[PDB]
Amino acid sequence: MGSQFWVTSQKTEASERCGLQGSYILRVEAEKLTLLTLGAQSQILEPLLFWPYTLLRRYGRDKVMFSFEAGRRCPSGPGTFTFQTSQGNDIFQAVEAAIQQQKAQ
Amino acid sequence: GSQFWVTSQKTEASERCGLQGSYILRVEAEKLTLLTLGAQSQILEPLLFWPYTLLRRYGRDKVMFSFEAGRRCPSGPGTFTFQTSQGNDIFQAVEAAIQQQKA
Amino acid sequence: TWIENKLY
Amino acid sequence: TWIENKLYGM
Repeated sequence: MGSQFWVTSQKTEASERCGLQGSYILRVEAEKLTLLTLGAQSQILEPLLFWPYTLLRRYGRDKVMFSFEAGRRCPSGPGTFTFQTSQGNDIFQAVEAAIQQQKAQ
Repeated sequence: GSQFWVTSQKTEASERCGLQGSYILRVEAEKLTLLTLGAQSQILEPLLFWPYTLLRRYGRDKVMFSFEAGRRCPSGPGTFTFQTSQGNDIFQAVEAAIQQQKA
Repeated sequence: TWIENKLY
Repeated sequence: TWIENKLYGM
């Protein structure tokens, strides 16, 4: 669908509640952010969590990570999710770009 | 597949299918699907499907993307016109998708 | 603009 | 680092 990134979960209350542990795929799509993981090994994948954009309070990044705060209507529950990554900015431009297009509707 | 935001442009088939406003037109492996936001869920949910094998023809310009669904489509036949500035990109994505049916 | 779809 | 998401709740 949209851009994909290999990120690692950095502990927060929200990620503990949802059981996030190591590395995951974070992909930015037309209306949401999705967290995917890889099944055993064929390095096979499927969807874990959905963060619809109309349910994201805010998001930020730096050379170390990308973060966001989910609203309480999210399957994840409200709170912050931080993912260590050296492409936080690309993730931020992809998310910002996708929301401005969703909003232009 | 790849997704495009588009705006339903009135046609007889679109009006009978209750279409109006913005949507996501998705170009997949073997079909074209039209999506909308789930009231609750707030994510993309399929609304209509159009397998490549049931589209009669499709076209595009710098102002739109349209296609003519044949009779066996869930929507019925007719022309489905979608306002967008990416018609050529949707045209080229469908082009390839149908091309890969080299299987 | 158009092309008739041969996969029809 | 951060920005508020105007699209929030629409």
